Amino acid sequence: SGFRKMAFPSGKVEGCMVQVTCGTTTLNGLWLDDVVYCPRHVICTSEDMLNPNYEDLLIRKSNHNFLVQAGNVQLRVIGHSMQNCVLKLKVDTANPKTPKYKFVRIQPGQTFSVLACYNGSPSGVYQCAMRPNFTIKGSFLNGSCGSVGFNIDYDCVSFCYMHHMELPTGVHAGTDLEGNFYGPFVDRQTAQAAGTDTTITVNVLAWLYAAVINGDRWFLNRFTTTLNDFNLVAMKYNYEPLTQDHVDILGPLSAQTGIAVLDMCASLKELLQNGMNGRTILGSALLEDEFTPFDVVRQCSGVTFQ
Amino acid sequence: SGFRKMAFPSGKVEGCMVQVTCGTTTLNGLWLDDVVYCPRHVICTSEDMLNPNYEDLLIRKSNHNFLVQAGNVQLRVIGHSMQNCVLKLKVDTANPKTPKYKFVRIQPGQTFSVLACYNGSPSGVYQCAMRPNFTIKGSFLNGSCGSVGFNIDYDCVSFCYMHHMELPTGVHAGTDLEGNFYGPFVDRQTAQAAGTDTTITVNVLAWLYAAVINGDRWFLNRFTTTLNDFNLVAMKYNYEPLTQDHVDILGPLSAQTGIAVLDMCASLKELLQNGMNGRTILGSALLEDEFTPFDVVRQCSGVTFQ
Ligand SMILES: *CCC(=O)N(c1cncc(Cl)c1)c1cccc(-c2cccc(Cl)c2)c1
Ligand SMILES: *CCC(=O)N(c1cncc(Cl)c1)c1cccc(-c2cccc(Cl)c2)c1
Repeated sequence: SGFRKMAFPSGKVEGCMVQVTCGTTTLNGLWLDDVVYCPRHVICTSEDMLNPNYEDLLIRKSNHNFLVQAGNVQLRVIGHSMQNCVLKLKVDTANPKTPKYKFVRIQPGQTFSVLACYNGSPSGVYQCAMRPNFTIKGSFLNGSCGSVGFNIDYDCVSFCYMHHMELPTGVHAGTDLEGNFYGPFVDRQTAQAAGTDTTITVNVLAWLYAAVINGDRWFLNRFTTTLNDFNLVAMKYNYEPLTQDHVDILGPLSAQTGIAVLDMCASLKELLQNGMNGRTILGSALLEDEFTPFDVVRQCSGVTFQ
Repeated sequence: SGFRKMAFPSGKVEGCMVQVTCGTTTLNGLWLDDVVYCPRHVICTSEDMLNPNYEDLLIRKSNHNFLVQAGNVQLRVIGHSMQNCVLKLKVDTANPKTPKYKFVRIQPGQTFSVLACYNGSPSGVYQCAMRPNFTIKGSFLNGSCGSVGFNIDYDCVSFCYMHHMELPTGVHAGTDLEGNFYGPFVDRQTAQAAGTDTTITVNVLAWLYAAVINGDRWFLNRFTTTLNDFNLVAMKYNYEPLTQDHVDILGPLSAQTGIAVLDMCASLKELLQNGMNGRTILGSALLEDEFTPFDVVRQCSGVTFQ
């Protein structure tokens, strides 16, 4: 037992991280087969980043303007192209550590692991959720651009996130690996800001089931509620609506604990209206919304990856 | 910015995990050079685990009684020996993925990353602290024995923990990699229990500095306190004493924030006596004690590992 904010093993992604340098700008790239992926604003200088025309900026570049370092070994760039907000650097060497992979775009509410890196060198790994406002509450310093987010399914890495920027509230914005931003953000220096967020209701319910599996039961109660009447309370507390599909997804967890989904909704309702009254759930004094039903089943049942 | 519970990249340890089987017992082993390390109770059956004589049990075993699986490849055991509570299985093949490593024993209060595994297959990675009572609040299911904890310093893996067992409160006990238990626990099935814990004061202070670095300042105040007078309050709230050495270790963080250590102690005093009053610090409604001063400096400054 126990319940932790658990990341996927990072090895398969570590073998893909490289350093990309263009001018005085250095950031991280992702090396898969003979292509290196990185944020396109690598080609921008300080004054370029104000209001850039990336097509003009890139045509002015040569292959030799891009230095790629894989460890202490240099990769020769033989081609380059722009795909939306990412660069694709064609290198003469295919990465022998290329795992089986996919490029997938995730939904707000879904989680992933982030391998934070600097200068192509992995620093740490942690678990994040895509917020409803399409930001992530990451941990990123200067130089972390090009760090990627991902999930692993058996042996296949599904890349879902490339880090680009920090917004003024200290949260982070980026793209999928096709270079399409998550949310209404651009790779220019404007006054863009996050905009209002909500709590991921289905994930909170998943975590309450995690707690019951792990022995926390004080918040349970005999009452029940209708889906409609729960959603009336959810809206009042800035929680997003619960759907019949969310109820279905919570089915296995319900059946394992013997607590009907709508019964857990009644408990969440009471926790929202009364607070937690000095008690804790899975070591938290707040309702936690960054574990999915998938995450709870994986951790409380024990699936591995090879 | 941002602040996450960050683990070390796990790749270097993933390449060392193997499956060890003896009879019907299967658990994880750590393969370094030509030795596989694993919990000695791998040789125990259900009835053996009651009150075992491990020396008697082991002399009854042959090399061929130990099946080691490194992926889909079998390692031939050519020797075996007991070192305290771990087994050392001599195999005919040295692990070509052996990183530079050390076997280190950590102190309560120190943190480490755990690579949870099942059947020699890594499942997830997360960050833990050695509690003052020598347990860890892990996340472990049946089959996780032999999973290891570790830190990484540039390129060298310092192994500090091998998982052995779960205690009745759902916390976890294990050994260092020389097989010496952390705390007063044994690898037999007795009524052993955790025993009373405390909060890691210096770590809470480190995290308050993390918060100030990251823009949370509401808990600051003009007052100060003496080290003695703070420790009088710490004892009352089950916090462990703060030493002059802890104050020294907090020096860099103090100097970076401009907040004297004893001034932060005054703030912690007020937070202990008044609570948090519906506010949060770094996304937490509790005082968090599982980041060290080292951890805060690493994450808020940005050190990598190669
Ligand atoms: C781009 C690399 C990077 O990691 N940057 C960064 C990311 N997270 C946190 C911090 Cl503190 C910095 C970064 C550095 C400078 C400027 C930007 C930027 C500005 C405007 C638009 C974009 Cl897409 C990026 C990012
Ligand atoms: C030993 C492998 C293992 O992982 N075990 C376990 C660990 N963490 C959590 C759980 Cl739920 C199980 C384990 C399984 C059965 C018995 C023990 C045990 C009992 C008494 C002494 C010891 Cl050293 C181990 C451990």
